[PDB]
Amino acid sequence: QVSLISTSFVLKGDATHNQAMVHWTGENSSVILILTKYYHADMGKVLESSLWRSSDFGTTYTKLTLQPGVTTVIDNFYICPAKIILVSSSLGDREQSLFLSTDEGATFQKYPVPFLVETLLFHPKEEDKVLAYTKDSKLYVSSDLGKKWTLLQERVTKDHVFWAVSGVDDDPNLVHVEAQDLSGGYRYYTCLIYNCHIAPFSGPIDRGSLTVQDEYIFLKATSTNRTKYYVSYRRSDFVLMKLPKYALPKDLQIISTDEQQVFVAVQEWNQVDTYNLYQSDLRGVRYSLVLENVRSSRQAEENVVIDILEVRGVKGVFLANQKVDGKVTTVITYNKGRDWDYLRPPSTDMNGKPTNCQPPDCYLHLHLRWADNPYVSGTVHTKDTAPGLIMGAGNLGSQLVEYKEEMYITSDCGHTWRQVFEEEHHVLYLDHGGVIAAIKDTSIPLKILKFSVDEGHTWSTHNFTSTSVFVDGLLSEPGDETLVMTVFGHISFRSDWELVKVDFRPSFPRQCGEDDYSSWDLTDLQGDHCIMGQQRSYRKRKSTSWCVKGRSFTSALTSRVCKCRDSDFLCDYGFERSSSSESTANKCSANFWFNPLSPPEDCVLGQTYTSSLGYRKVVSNVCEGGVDLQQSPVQLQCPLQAPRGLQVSIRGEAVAVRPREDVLFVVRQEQGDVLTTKYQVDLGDGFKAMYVNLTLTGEPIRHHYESPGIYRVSVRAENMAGHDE
Amino acid sequence: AVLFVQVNSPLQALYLEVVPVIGVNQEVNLTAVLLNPNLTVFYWWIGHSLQPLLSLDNSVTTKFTDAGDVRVTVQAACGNSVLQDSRLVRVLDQFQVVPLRFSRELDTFNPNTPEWREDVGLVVTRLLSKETSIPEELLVTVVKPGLPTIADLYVLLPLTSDKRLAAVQQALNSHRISFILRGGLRILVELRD
Amino acid sequence: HMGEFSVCDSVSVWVGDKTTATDIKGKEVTVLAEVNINNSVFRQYFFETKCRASNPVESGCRGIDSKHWNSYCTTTHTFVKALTTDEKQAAWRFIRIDTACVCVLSRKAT
Amino acid sequence: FHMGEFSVCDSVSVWVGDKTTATDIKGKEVTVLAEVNINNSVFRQYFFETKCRASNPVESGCRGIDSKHWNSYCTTTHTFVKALTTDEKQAAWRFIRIDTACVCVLSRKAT
Ligand SMILES: *[C@@H]1O[C@H](CO)[C@@H](O[C@@H]2O[C@H](CO)[C@@H](O[C@@H]3O[C@H](CO)[C@@H](O)[C@H](O)[C@@H]3O)[C@H](O)[C@H]2NC(C)=O)[C@H](O)[C@H]1NC(C)=O
Ligand SMILES: *[C@@H]1O[C@H](CO)[C@@H](O)[C@H](O)[C@H]1NC(C)=O
Ligand SMILES: *[C@@H]1O[C@H](CO)[C@@H](O)[C@H](O)[C@H]1NC(C)=O
Ligand SMILES: *[C@@H]1O[C@H](CO)[C@@H](O)[C@H](O)[C@H]1NC(C)=O
Repeated sequence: QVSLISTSFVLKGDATHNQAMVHWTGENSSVILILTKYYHADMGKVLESSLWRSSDFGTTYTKLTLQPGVTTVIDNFYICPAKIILVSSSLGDREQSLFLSTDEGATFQKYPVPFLVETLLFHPKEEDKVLAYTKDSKLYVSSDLGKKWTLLQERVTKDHVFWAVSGVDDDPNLVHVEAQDLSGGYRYYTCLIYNCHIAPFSGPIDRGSLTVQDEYIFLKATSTNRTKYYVSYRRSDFVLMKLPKYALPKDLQIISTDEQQVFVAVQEWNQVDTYNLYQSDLRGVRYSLVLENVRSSRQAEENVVIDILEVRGVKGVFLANQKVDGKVTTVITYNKGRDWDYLRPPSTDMNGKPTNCQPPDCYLHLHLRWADNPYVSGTVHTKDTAPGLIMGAGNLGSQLVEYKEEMYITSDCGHTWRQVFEEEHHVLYLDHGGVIAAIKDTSIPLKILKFSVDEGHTWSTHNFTSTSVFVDGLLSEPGDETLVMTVFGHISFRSDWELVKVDFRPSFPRQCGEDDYSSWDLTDLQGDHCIMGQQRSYRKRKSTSWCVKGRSFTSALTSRVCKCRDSDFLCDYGFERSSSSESTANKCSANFWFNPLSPPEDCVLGQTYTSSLGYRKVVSNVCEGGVDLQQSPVQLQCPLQAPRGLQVSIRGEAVAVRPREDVLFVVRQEQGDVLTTKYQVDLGDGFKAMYVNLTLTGEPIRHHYESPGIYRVSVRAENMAGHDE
Repeated sequence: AVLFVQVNSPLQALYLEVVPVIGVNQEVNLTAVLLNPNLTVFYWWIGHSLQPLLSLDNSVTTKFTDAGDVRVTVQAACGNSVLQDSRLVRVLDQFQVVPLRFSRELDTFNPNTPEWREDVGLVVTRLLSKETSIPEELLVTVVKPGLPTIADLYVLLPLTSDKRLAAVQQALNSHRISFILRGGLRILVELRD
Repeated sequence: HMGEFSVCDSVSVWVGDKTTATDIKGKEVTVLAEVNINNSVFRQYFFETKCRASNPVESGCRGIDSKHWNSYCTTTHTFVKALTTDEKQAAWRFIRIDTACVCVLSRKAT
Repeated sequence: FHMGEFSVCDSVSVWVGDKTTATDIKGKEVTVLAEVNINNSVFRQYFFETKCRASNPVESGCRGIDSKHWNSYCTTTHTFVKALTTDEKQAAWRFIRIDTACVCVLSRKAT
């Protein structure tokens, strides 16, 4: 029927327990490294370890030795990204060292460290460049693979240091840092590989610097009664992000700054349960509503999780779990968030008795990122590696529960779902969705293994081991175009570890030809082919063919275009939709707090702003424009600004003032700067003085009071538009 | 030996809550919203006189014998930090007061942020002016801080004021004055008996 | 075939759909489906593990010196504290839960 | 006492009120609370632990083994109990590993 090989191996060391790390080295190398480490609780944090290396698909592991008492390798041993180099870290009471390899861990050379260590981080492309986070919160760097070291920063924050993108920004030697300045200041620095200071905007943050490797940079400005959040696109000047003025945020998290725009989640009302999903434009400023409610938890102390999954196989496909009242429902969108809908039930299994759910009153639901129930040991997952393939565990009805989890799969990107397994199952993909392997996720050991080569329509069972094993993890050879699988866990009767190599290549040793595929046109839940303005059709491997989809995969070969429609436009910032689903079309009306007549921020006299009508084309929608609700109003104007938000303050924290002292005064506005603005000033002691463009200076003015006592300072901002005090 | 100590180091923000308009000889229930227990230091600058009033409580109650514009300032220094907020209010004499009912649904989306309340009152005033053709700056809407959303409208003069009152009454009752709060959510405003 | 055999064949399963059980005193009690503690709702999950069969082979347990011994497999027994009710009062009672399958012997008379 | 002479392996039971440390299902060592508060009622975490006395009750591992064809040894098995424990951060009703019985393991010999 099929043809494969399976080989088990036990780490020969009898003294094996506690934890372990398994990692491949580069693509198509057949070399695996493992660190078997022994932890200690009760504030000990001590480690004892051994090192293992396999140079043959993980079928034979050699215990790598060193001459003295075996080195206490600590936690992260890590490889060089992209270019094979290995680094191992070692802890002592106060002492430290390092080990470096250039031949896949065959010859580890020893080097010393002139500082402590907590973690490391390589450069995405530079092979010999790597920085080091030092336990006492420091940041060192090295361009010679860590043989020697120099110092960059001294008060960095935990896991808020980044490298500049190598593909973007055209400069690859930058180091972005979130570091504590002075006493209780947090700033954003940018240094280079040699030395340093603050090129972009910098203010106060409470540990919230976030830079996704795409074009965006973000900032969390904590303030006095209302907080702010800033964005920087293509390393431009920082701009306050446009959130609803009165739909107030408590906390927020960047869901996806992937592809063209920004997806953020913002918890408005403190239900401690739900978030709202907002979407921006290409610049990442104009945020509009997309999804109403989503689950939200907090496993780690300061880390939260939000139930949403973006299918990378098709740009613009999202799945999300909403929590309304007490019901957790699953919804999907192909319109990149414009319209969402439920998942279609299969109504078939081994016994497809149609007493199961029909469309009208109960659909299909999936546990995306949350496993409520205890017996499952591994983290829950719904995977989306291949285009059109989405496999995951869930319920089948009106909401999700903890009791019953069934493994469903879809091969046409949500349109057709099918039920496969009872209970949850670890899933591993091979050959860009060519082979799907499943292992029951539970606390009981097992010896079975499910696998399917036809996208979950026919599975086969295999005894991959002899003694029953606790399943800890599934890994694949890097690239995922291969067909080599690695299973690892500790067996039942004894505690020693066990790994299993699985090789499906004996059944797939041939390359797929262009005639080894069948057609599959992309539709949605409505049978419409114009998705994102583009009719797409993909290829699916023939059932009567045993071939490899290849190092490079051919997808979306049949591409046709459509003209734009009302379904290709959503509301702009501050506009909302009327009525309900399958009723009134996309009518975006302006809500009350803001009106599109208002001028934009910083319209200097001379410029001409363009008012908006409340609609915008779906970002990444490639429909034929020209006609079909382009809605270019051609409304050009700009008015003179009026003085508002006038506030006078004293520089710093001079809570008490002494007579004959350099007292510094600063005045600020909020509604632009008109180039003819009068600022009258009385300093309470008869000092009359009128100035112009005080906010243009930004620097204080000195004054010295003669008599001890109380005074009232009055400032008047005046134009030909209004007056403020 | 005795030593009294107090422990309230950080102060975040303050805000002075006061209605924008009230008549002469009326008691004003000024509130000083601050970050705090009964340990609170409050300096109150009610008017022109320098000498500030001392208070441990958030609220004070005062009057105004004169009309016009009054500067009301409040300063808070519980620990070693100084916060201060000011507000200018109008004291009138020629006006008519109208109570205003809002729809109940608005309550479920009503934060007491004074700027939200300001924008709501401004929207109500705009709609009143658009449905009565009367001057817009002579209509002041204050929607209160209470949990149930209740508004009060001040209608100024600078007779014909009876017909203006009747015009607003017809604008609210005979035609229901509508308000688009949230997408798919419409609020209505009418009279509060 | 090979590897490491268990002397008796066991069957493990998690049970969240628990309705009835037997308490420590021997009275049939009713296990509540869900528990409320600190406004958190838990499902009563119990890990049960019984025997697959009392005769894995012809001579009772597997791998016994049958020439001089008689053998048979039997289920184990432990107690778990769970929120139950006895048709009258709801309380946190201890209930009987299976955990393993063990072989027991008896000397054979040649 | 229809069991027989003895079990194939030497078992020993005990009730543990002195529960301080344990290992959860995820493999992390946690600290066990001494007492539990539910509503206003205070309980104590008692655990019923049954383990082995020895891995070789006789010379050929387990008691009553056809050692001419098998190798044997006794080992302690377990189950998971939902108990109120805590880590360095938060306390929760975690499932921890508790010994509950003693079993025998066999392996085929080479004739
Ligand atoms: C700072 O700004 C915040 C909003 O960001 C203001 O917080 C809100 O203040 C109102 C008025 O005090 C709170 O409503 C109150 O609720 C209590 C019940 O807890 C009720 O008894 C009162 O009658 C009043 O309605 C509201 O909960 C609070 N929070 C939010 C999210 O709106 C605050 O007033 C501002 N203050 C300062 C000093 O900056
Ligand atoms: C392999 O597993 C199958 C299904 O569980 C079972 O029928 C068969 O006996 C097993 N074989 C071995 C050698 O374990
Ligand atoms: C001020 O408000 C408080 C709170 O309702 C009330 O007890 C008091 O009577 C009010 N005083 C005046 C003069 O309105
Ligand atoms: C604070 O002290 C004042 C004394 O004037 C008293 O009236 C008030 O009830 C006290 N409030 C609290 C919360 O103790």
